Amino acid sequence: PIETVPVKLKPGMDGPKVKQWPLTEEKIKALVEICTEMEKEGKISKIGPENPYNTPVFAKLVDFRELNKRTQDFWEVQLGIPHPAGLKKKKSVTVLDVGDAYFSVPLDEDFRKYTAFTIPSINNETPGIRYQYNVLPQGWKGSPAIFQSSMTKILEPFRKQNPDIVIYQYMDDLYVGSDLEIGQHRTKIEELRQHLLRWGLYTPDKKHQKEPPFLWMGYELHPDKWTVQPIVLPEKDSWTVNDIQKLVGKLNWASQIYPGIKVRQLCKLLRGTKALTEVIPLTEEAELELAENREILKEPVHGVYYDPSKDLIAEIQKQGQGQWTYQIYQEPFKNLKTGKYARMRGAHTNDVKQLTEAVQKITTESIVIWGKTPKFKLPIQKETWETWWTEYWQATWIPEWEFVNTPPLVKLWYQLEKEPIVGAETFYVDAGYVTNRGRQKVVTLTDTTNQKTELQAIYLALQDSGLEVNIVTDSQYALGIIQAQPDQSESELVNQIIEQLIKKEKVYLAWVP
Amino acid sequence: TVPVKLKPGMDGPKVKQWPLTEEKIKALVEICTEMEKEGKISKIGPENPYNTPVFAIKKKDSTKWRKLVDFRELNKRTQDFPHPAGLKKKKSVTVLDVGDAYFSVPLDEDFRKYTAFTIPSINNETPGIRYQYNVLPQGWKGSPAIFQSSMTKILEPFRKQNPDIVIYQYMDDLYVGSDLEIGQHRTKIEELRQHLLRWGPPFLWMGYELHPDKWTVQPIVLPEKDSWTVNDIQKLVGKLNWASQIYPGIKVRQLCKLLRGTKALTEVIPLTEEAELELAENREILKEPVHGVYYDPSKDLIAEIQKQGQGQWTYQIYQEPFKNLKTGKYARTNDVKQLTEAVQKITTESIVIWGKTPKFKLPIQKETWETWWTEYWQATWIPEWEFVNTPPLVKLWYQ
Ligand SMILES: Cc1ccnc2c1NC(=O)c1cccnc1N2C1CC1
Repeated sequence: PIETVPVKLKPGMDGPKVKQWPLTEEKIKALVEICTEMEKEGKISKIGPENPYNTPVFAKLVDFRELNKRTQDFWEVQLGIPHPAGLKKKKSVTVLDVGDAYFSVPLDEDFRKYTAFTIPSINNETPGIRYQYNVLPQGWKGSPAIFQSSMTKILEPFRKQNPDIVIYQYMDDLYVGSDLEIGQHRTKIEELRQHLLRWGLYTPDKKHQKEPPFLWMGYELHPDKWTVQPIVLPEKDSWTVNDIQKLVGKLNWASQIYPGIKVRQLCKLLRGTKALTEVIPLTEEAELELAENREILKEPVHGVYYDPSKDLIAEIQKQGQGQWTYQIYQEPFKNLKTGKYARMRGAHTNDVKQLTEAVQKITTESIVIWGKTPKFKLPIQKETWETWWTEYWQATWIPEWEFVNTPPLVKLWYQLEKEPIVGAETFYVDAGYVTNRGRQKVVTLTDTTNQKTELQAIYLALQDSGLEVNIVTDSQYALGIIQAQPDQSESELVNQIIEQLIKKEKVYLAWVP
Repeated sequence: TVPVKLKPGMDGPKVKQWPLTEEKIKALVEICTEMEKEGKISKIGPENPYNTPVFAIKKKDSTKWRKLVDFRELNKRTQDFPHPAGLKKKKSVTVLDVGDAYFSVPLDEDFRKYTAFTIPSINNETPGIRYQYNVLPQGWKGSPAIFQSSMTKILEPFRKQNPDIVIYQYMDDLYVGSDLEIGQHRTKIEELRQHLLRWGPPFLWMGYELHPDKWTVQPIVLPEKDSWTVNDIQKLVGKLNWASQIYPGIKVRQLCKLLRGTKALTEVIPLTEEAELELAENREILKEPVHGVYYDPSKDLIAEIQKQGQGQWTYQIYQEPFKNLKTGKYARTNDVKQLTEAVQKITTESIVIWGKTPKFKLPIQKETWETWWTEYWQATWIPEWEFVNTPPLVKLWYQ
């Protein structure tokens, strides 16, 4: 039949010795009919009360919590799953369901002892039937793995005699596609159900098998196109904090295919909310957004599948301050997948840093769906990039990319002078300043942190100065912040400074102990 | 087979496998499929819960892929089992990859499960091939030790028939030193190659010689300049101050004095006599590594790098802050490529000098690093590493 996977209990641990709950003569009756049907099929077998282990049964459910707590760990039933975009179209695709899947496979002979349970007697000093499993008990720790594992082992053969047939194994289901004519396709599928039958693995026949599209893990899978199972936007007039959370949630999921989905305004609605059932009224911008999404959703878009023969193009756009959108395709607008990126790494950044980070995310994502990186189309020119890169303290790398003139283009809104500016006033800051020209202002700040006091000073200087300044400061903090040439900030003060900076012609910042 | 065990109470590794590019994957498939046929490795079942990350790297001016197994975690949990201070003085050293030697020695059957590794599939469309080693694996700290004996033997002839040569082995590498002429060297090297074939072969680093005899410390430097502006001086004092924490003999008193008043940055300042002499001394003080720093073998060897620019980097190897065992420079491509090349370079030096690898501090983002390093990596070992945010002031204070 199939090999047997050697199991073991965790070290220094004995099998489960737990008392069977008192049953019912009505429930005892059913268990015995079930356990007898089963022993005639070999799945189980009466044991000699030589066995001191026991696992609770009820009505047929067997509670293996305890055994599981004592059973060795197995290799992950792998939680990584395919993304529809990484698929190559097939003409026909058949979903093969598996019944008794688990019961179909044996169990390490030396382990069965541990799977013991007892069917109580009806009369006091009469029986009290004892058994053990010879197969894979559902609810058991190792079943899913041994199964998958074993399953895998079986298809391998068939798989090599049919390199045209593609098979994905997912829990008790089994997706099988091919580029064969419906007929030869339907043929192999039986060739398969057979191969699986030689190991007594029941799969339903074509009459009952499920038909396409295939609604898998929130997707709608055909053999030539893909989408996420369509979504309905509520038309409520009263919105609960929870309602919004759920909506936002759903909205996201869309983004991997539906281009243009925004949630900034809906998200804003959560600020300060005090209970999952609190009702928040919609804002003008919020409903505008909701409607725009609703609209975008009305029209169903479907994603195309992967054609390894062709290149992968990734194209990125700035959709807002801090928002980026992208799409990856092989043929123009012939999307495989789309997506957004709002991740802000650091309290302050610039589009260059952000765009670059956006590229990494994408890159990573591709090596995973396609095992290769795409050729990028970006709204920034090499000169701008290089400039930044070249002068940033962190090592960075962007693959093959083509500048694409799609506004808004990303640029550096300002650059600090690399050397003091000749004949430009010199401000010395420590909340107040002093210039070489005699000017000064010692201002007042309340509720200000140490770090935030420093930045205030600099702001002053920037304020009162002309289009060219030299600014000396002892704050390594501030220096750092500004030297990173951010253009957006979580902090308001910064943003104000940033505004100054951009206005200037030439600015020089220096540090002193 | 010799019994090997994990350190008391420790279990085997269960590290996730970083996703790989189809290219790298097929290379590994091709490779592993033949390692199986040769019974070096064996497919394993679900009852094995362990795992280690594998990667495919390329051989230099060679057309084959090398399989690299990140046995870092494992090596840390494997039971514990010297070093020629003469090597670092040798004029020439060549590094060889004696990795394939290990494959003739079987691995204790009960340790095997710990070497489990996995070959991923693209987009998780297939479970993923799983294996464990049957023979000593390249990269495992146990393999050299376990092979030590068999090594000394086949090496005792050349060691006495050519004791002008120093030979050091670190993991899969053999560091062969000498003072001969670069032509005599390359020859004696080639011979050892067949002398190893007799008793059975690659060189790492482009069939090239490290010239450790030519490794020096990058002293801290000061701008020598015609006229000195206020800015110039401010930078000067700042640099000095930092540097004063290392060399306490440094005084800035006079320099700081040319700075009284709130003068324009660009205003030139002719320096006084006292100032000039104070600089002279400080300049003299920095002419050499600080006295007192010694290599503690019981401590971690740390290595920080800084990006300077134009393809230039600065590193410093130490055990205790400010107390540098070595400082260097590296100059060229792209940032990453360069970075990796520096790491490998800096590691090789650490091995040669102290026979140990450093713990790097890197100026890059993990995701980016995880993504590209394997592309330019060629070494057979893998240093440890963490990711940091270099301070603009430190980059300033070097090169
Ligand atoms: C859920 C799933 C996971 C992985 N691959 C597939 C599927 N299901 C499909 O419907 C599918 C669609 C298009 C191409 N391959 C597909 N299949 C491949 C097996 C024929």
